[PDB]
Amino acid sequence: STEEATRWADSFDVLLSHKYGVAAFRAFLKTEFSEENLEFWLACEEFKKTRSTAKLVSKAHRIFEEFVDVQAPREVNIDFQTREATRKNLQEPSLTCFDQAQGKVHSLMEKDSYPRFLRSKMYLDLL
Ligand SMILES: [Cl-]
Repeated sequence: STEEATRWADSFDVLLSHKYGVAAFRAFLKTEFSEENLEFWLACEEFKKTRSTAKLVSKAHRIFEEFVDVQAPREVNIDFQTREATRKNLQEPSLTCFDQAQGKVHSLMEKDSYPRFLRSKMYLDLL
């Protein structure tokens, strides 16, 4: 458990592979008002498990509308070109629809929030 918390510092992707790692990071992001980045990333991970093509289409539109589109309530601050590439992808949705956008939010978290998380009292109190 102390060992596991230490493991989260191996890399951002290692943190993300642990349910308690995700929960802890989620809580931290709420304190910096950026948890939408992780919510979007996790939604994309769930999206990639979709088998049904009808569900794929409806779920792609919901995720796009929530996080990516103009006026998204949980808009992620990815670059405008990636947003428009994503909008084009959504004209014929597939399992790769969000790859570029997910990649950008992953990078934002790995480079900005994750290093800050590892210096937080929230994390350090777990040893
Ligand atoms: Cl990714």
